[PDB]
Amino acid sequence: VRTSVLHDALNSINNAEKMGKRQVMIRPSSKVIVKFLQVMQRHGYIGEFEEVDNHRSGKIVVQLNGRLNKCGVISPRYNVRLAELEKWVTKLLPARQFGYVILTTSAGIMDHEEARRKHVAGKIIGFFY
Amino acid sequence: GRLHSKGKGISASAIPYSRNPPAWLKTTPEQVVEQICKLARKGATPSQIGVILRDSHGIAQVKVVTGNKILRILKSNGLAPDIPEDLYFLIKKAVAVRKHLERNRKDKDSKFRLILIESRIHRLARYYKTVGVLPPTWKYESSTASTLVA
Amino acid sequence: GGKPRGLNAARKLRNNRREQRWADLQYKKRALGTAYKSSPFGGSSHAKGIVLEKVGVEAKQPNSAIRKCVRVQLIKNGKKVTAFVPNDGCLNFVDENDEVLLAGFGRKGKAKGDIPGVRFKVVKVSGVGLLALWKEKKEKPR
RNA sequence: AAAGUUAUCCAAACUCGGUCGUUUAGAGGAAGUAAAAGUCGUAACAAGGUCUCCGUAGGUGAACCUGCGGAGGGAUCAUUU
RNA sequence: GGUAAUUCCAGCUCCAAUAGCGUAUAUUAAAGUUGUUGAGGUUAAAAAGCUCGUAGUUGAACCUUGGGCCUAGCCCGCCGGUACUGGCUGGGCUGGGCCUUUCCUUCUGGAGAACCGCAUGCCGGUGUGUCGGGGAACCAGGACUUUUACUCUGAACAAAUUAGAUCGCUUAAAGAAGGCCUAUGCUUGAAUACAUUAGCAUGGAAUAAUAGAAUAGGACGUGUGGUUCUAUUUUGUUGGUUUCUAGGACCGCCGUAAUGAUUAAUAGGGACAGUCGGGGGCGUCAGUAUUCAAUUGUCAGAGGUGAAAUUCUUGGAUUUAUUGAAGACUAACAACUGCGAAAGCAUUCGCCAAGGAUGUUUUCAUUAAUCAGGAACGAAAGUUAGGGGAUCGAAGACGAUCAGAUACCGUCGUAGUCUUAACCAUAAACUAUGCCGAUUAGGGAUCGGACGGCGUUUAUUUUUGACCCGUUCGGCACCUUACGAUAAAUCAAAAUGUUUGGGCUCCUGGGGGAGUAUGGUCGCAAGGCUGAAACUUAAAGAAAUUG
RNA sequence: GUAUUGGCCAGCCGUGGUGACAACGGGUAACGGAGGGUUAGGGCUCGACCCCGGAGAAGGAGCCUGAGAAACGGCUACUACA
RNA sequence: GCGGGUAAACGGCGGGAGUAACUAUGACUCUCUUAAGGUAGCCAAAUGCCUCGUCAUCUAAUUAGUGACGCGCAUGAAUGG
RNA sequence: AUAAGGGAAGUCGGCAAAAUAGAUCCGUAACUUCGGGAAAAGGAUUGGCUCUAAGGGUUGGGCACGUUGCGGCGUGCGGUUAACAACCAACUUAGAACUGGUACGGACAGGGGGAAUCUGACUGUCUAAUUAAAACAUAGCAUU
Ligand SMILES: [Mg+2]
Ligand SMILES: [Mg+2]
Ligand SMILES: [Mg+2]
Ligand SMILES: [Mg+2]
Ligand SMILES: [Mg+2]
Ligand SMILES: [Mg+2]
Ligand SMILES: [Mg+2]
Ligand SMILES: [Mg+2]
Ligand SMILES: [Mg+2]
Ligand SMILES: [Mg+2]
Ligand SMILES: [Mg+2]
Ligand SMILES: [Mg+2]
Ligand SMILES: [Mg+2]
Ligand SMILES: [Mg+2]
Ligand SMILES: [Mg+2]
Ligand SMILES: [Mg+2]
Ligand SMILES: [Mg+2]
Ligand SMILES: [Mg+2]
Ligand SMILES: [Mg+2]
Ligand SMILES: [Mg+2]
Ligand SMILES: [Mg+2]
Ligand SMILES: [Mg+2]
Ligand SMILES: [Mg+2]
Ligand SMILES: [Mg+2]
Ligand SMILES: [Mg+2]
Ligand SMILES: [Mg+2]
Ligand SMILES: [Mg+2]
Ligand SMILES: [Mg+2]
Ligand SMILES: [Mg+2]
Ligand SMILES: [Mg+2]
Ligand SMILES: [Mg+2]
Ligand SMILES: [Mg+2]
Ligand SMILES: [Mg+2]
Ligand SMILES: [Mg+2]
Ligand SMILES: [Mg+2]
Ligand SMILES: [Mg+2]
Ligand SMILES: [Mg+2]
Ligand SMILES: [Mg+2]
Ligand SMILES: [Mg+2]
Ligand SMILES: [Mg+2]
Ligand SMILES: [Mg+2]
Ligand SMILES: [Mg+2]
Ligand SMILES: [Mg+2]
Ligand SMILES: [Mg+2]
Ligand SMILES: [Mg+2]
Ligand SMILES: [Mg+2]
Ligand SMILES: [Mg+2]
Ligand SMILES: [Mg+2]
Ligand SMILES: [Mg+2]
Ligand SMILES: [Mg+2]
Ligand SMILES: [Mg+2]
Ligand SMILES: [Mg+2]
Ligand SMILES: [Mg+2]
Ligand SMILES: [Mg+2]
Repeated sequence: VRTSVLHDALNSINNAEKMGKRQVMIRPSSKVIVKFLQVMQRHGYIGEFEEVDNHRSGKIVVQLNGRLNKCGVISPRYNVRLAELEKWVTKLLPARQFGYVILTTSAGIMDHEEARRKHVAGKIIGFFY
Repeated sequence: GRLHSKGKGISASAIPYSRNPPAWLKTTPEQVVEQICKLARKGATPSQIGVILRDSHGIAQVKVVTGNKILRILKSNGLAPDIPEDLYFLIKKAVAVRKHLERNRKDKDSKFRLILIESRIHRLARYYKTVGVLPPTWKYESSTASTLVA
Repeated sequence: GGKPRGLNAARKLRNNRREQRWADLQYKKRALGTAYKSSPFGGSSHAKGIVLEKVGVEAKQPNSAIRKCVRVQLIKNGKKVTAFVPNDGCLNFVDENDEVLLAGFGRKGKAKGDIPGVRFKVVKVSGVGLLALWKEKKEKPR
């Protein structure tokens, strides 16, 4: 059964982008998904998105323009201290200059770079570069 | 797909986007409920009052018309069945099939089927017990279960 | 692939792990400690023994020679095994009842080279050393 | 106030029986591995000259043979009013 | 290494380390060959025969967001002047107040400023303050607040050790020493961070769980009746009693209020309608064929094989026609077609219960996915008791071939092959490919249900039934192609995996010994399940190329 | 009864306690910890032994003095050595 | 009399020569012979003359007892093993 | 009937005799047709006197009036005595103290046991007056 709508959304986006598409379909919509999209937008990796609101759950249509390399999800939400947060950036990011690892904390979700300035840690939910 | 199969059918009904009655309905919510209660005392289970009213005259969805759910109406008027209809019908089907099997001793497939029906009975009864509609000490005993249905 | 991935499922992974570990040969060898039980050496590196007779064993088919092994009596438990003598001509020096010292070939419980069913080699005789006697650095006491 | 003395308790030690664990002798019977210029046949690899293999049951010096139901890892991806 | 040894025994020369080098055993890296990060399961070792189901693991969406403001602190960039200062609606960055239907619980006591004003000092206010209209902020104490998980910052916690700052024991391994003009003197260090599990406090309130109002047994009132319990000090002292009063528990009447129930998941369960199939059980009907038996006509051969014989025959074989009996089985139709969890299911009709798919403005509302042990089913053969016993045919007896033939070929033939009542639980039980969920390319067929349409055919004829064209749902399958994957054969999955994490269960780590020895357990037995060690070996194995 | 609590012991009355979330038992060539060896990270292995805690003086028990001992460079008894 | 069937009907179910890189044996082969030449099992057994057979165990010493070996004068399958 | 020390050395052969024996409480193997073997094997207690504890039966329960001569009734209507009071009656079980020339199922009554082989499945029957067995019969199986 459906165990990660976020995983389904990122997998569909990655497939469409690898295939050269410009628009993608996401069937389930949630607060984590919608708050995820503006985080995607602020770095220029995606374009406009529209969520049609049927009475069941709503849908998502994001517009791609290339420019996106990969977007994945970590399924077991590990607990990470602040001191070893650079281990993950050493693990699953091509370089420190670009790329972001997204964390979830009590002050909303954010990337690992602004999370370091906030001097906060939490749980891991995904990454993109 | 489904609890005991590998089929993947999608046959169902689609609820319209609008939540307001059509302009030609011209039926007040107050009058319909008493018709519902007369049919409920007439013997229909909550399942087929909706289909008979829909076929006969007017209302397609009772919830949009009256603002309350059908079982909620029956409960508030003191006509809710003692046992839920889905479990009642499942028990009736299980008793009738067992009745056929004791007459037909070497009906070899129905022995396999009875395990599936009884396992679904146990799962639904466990849900009803853990939600509070039925008392926690209620038990499904196969010997006297035929009296519950009728 | 196919492992449990939940956040509280460490019990299945650690419990399942130990049984699978037994499939290793090295692990089984260490865990059962057959060396402490079955091996001629009591889990040690060297051992002392007494020579009873000298026997020659012919090599396998592609080669052709006599490897000139020797029979030794262990002080520790009295069983009989066969051992090898390296270099050349050592048989003349090694007499009967000579109080030899033994070691292994390093083949870890399997036959070495073309020599069949022999696992040990002589390091010292009367506690003087074979290679030193061969190079005439010492004289064998009587 | 000393030796001695009556009755409990804490109890070493010995004898007999029961049980668990390790090592070891044994007429005879029945296997495995290696080394052979041994004897008898030729089962398998080609349609290996009876297509091969699987489960089950019986039989014969030996590889093996035969009955029933399967598989192609086959020697056929294919035959029309 | 078997007579010219680059590999043995020696002499020359050369190589590696150097006061050190070789050997044995243990352990780590090498080992992504133990693999949470990070390993295989179509054919190289390996998905339980299949389904149900308990522990255990994982579980659809939804509740305060934003706006308008203003300002503080803190960096960094830049510009120049000059050690070095200002500036830039500079960029922010961390906030701290506001109003937007939201902003922030509460009592007492201490303390105590600000703002305005005063007397005196002075030149409209102040230090006076031993100001009063005061009452920011703080402190010490009372009353309430869903609870866990989670994270930030603190406290507490061993000397030694590790990392690590300082000092030229002549450097170094060490050590905590020392340094300064010249001194009858002065001065310093002997630091710091981490450990990390559990326990104690503080801020944040996303993510993951939990509780609350539905038979209202729900929230509020200084509204008003009660009926119960307690008791500060005030009436000289003590005792006793009462009133008012203060507080606590419980129950009525009235009023106040927007009075209390989230969607209905191309999640799931149930109901309804027309259908669909060689799905199951019981009974019944039909079909030729085989064997045997009876009647009828003729006469010398009949069976089978590469070729003969065993066998039957004027005691009429074989063959021809008619009739009767018995048991088993349903040809052709029959297909890259149907149903079932799999094993499996094909003659007609009657009865009984069950199932998939389609259609639906019916119904409940997370009821769900995979499962250690556990349980139901499970071809063929086999076992225990009855019935039946046509045909084939394990065992067995003959005839040939062959040097031999306990076989392949031919004539007989017991158990068995069928059925009733009970066991056995293994198969190349194969798609050699676990189950659930999401995405990914073109095409044309085809089975079931529904929808639209131009026509043909046809009937007590229209609508229905038969045929044709297009769309959609759910299946058994097929052709081309590779952006992809693999060692390859080949694959729309064997893809979305070195750019490695959707959830769940099982199994393998070089070949033999060996599915063996032993113990346990199930079965009447045959046997099933669980399952080693000693010893031995440098190769076995997979896909493809040339012969 | 003990320096004191306590099924530590003596009487009466109930029938309980732990476990597949691995109890109970068998092996350990097992004193525990601070820590040693080996490294991208995660780990694997060793730890009798200079620092802290526990136990023992051939194998069992019993006890005096003393605040403190069930002591062995204190005593009594048995077993095996002598 | 001639021709078939029938053994859980009465009963039966053999000899001689050669042969494996020591020695021993004989898997193997030729030969006479008829209704068939003792299969599965078992044994100095209440069934074996030669016999107090040979090996092991029990005893200081055992023609006795038990466990094995089998060309068995003359074991053996409803005369049932 | 009894015998010191030895305990089958006697004899074809443990023939005859001896040893164990009741009840209460512990403990109980190989094998197996799962019913047995089993009283397996092997251990402890047993008197007198003085006490304690447990196991039962029967009869009684408030007002408010009306007949009959303080009583039987007729009724109507409440509470379950946080189970009390009196009387009657036999034995069975458990526990404690003291006591003795350490004895106590004090007479009577009262199983020796274990490891194996041959043979018949078992219970049963027969040669009255020398043979009770491996003989006969039996259920089961097969044939006419
Ligand atoms: Mg399931
Ligand atoms: Mg679906
Ligand atoms: Mg032997
Ligand atoms: Mg063949
Ligand atoms: Mg092939
Ligand atoms: Mg591997
Ligand atoms: Mg293979
Ligand atoms: Mg394989
Ligand atoms: Mg398989
Ligand atoms: Mg969710
Ligand atoms: Mg004729
Ligand atoms: Mg037909
Ligand atoms: Mg069909
Ligand atoms: Mg299982
Ligand atoms: Mg069958
Ligand atoms: Mg039969
Ligand atoms: Mg034949
Ligand atoms: Mg035949
Ligand atoms: Mg059968
Ligand atoms: Mg299998
Ligand atoms: Mg399968
Ligand atoms: Mg139509
Ligand atoms: Mg090949
Ligand atoms: Mg319990
Ligand atoms: Mg120890
Ligand atoms: Mg230590
Ligand atoms: Mg110490
Ligand atoms: Mg001491
Ligand atoms: Mg002591
Ligand atoms: Mg001393
Ligand atoms: Mg001392
Ligand atoms: Mg024989
Ligand atoms: Mg004999
Ligand atoms: Mg005899
Ligand atoms: Mg004998
Ligand atoms: Mg004898
Ligand atoms: Mg004797
Ligand atoms: Mg005879
Ligand atoms: Mg005979
Ligand atoms: Mg006889
Ligand atoms: Mg005497
Ligand atoms: Mg005497
Ligand atoms: Mg005696
Ligand atoms: Mg005698
Ligand atoms: Mg005598
Ligand atoms: Mg006698
Ligand atoms: Mg006894
Ligand atoms: Mg006995
Ligand atoms: Mg007494
Ligand atoms: Mg007695
Ligand atoms: Mg015998
Ligand atoms: Mg008898
Ligand atoms: Mg007589
Ligand atoms: Mg007599």
